[PDB]
Amino acid sequence: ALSPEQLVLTLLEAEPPHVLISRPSAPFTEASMMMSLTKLADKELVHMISWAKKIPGFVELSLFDQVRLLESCWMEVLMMGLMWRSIDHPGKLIFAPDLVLDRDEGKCVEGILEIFDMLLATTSRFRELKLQHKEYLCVKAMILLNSSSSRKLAHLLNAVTDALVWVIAKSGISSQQQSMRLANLLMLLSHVRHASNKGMEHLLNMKCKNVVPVYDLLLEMLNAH
Amino acid sequence: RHPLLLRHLLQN
Ligand SMILES: C[C@]12CC[C@@H]3c4ccc(O)cc4CC[C@H]3[C@@H]1CC[C@@H]2O
Repeated sequence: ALSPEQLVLTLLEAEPPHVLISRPSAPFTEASMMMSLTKLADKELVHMISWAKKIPGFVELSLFDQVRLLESCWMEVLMMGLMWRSIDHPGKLIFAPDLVLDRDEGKCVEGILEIFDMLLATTSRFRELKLQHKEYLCVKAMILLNSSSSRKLAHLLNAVTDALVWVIAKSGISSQQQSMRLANLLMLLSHVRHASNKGMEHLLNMKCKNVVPVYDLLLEMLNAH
Repeated sequence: RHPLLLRHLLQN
């Protein structure tokens, strides 16, 4: 079993790489913006499965639970990553190093502007709280593990919570400020979940009306709905 | 209904 500090370091070593994607040469259309964003998502999904497998305890769960967790959390985990990438750039969504979208560029995709505004507002909350790197790592793991072998899972989630509490304690703030910071970080989990629910409705519709074709792993996740 | 995800989960 790991100490809180060691668990955090394990999460740090597990971080997935930044997928590279570029703008098309021609101006964005509804179809081409949806193509660039789903292509990004599908590649990230491959690395996400590898990340989850490195979270201590995950591969000891039943293979059924592993499927269920990833199936439930994937959009949330993508959005959390995006928000972290975007945290020091107000008005912008840093999908990848060469795909940095200004808020208004979403005007070309029907319905996406609402979701961009949710992601941007939640990102601003994390900015105002001064979310720290180690806190981000614990929260992202908590998203996976709370998305819902059973004894193992509640234990795993508790270990990650203990790790977050440990990180907050290291900041040196008062006992009541520590409780307050824990509450404020965790209250943002429901905003991430809300944005995921809305993003999933949007993408499912776009797929359904054949605005954008999706393949392989992303296709398989969407067909589950 | 998860051939790919299972394969990624099991691959090394
Ligand atoms: C799911 C959507 C396509 C993929 C987008 C994506 C793609 C990659 C990523 O890391 C984060 C996000 C969040 C916003 C997502 C979009 C919101 C609506 C759209 O359908």
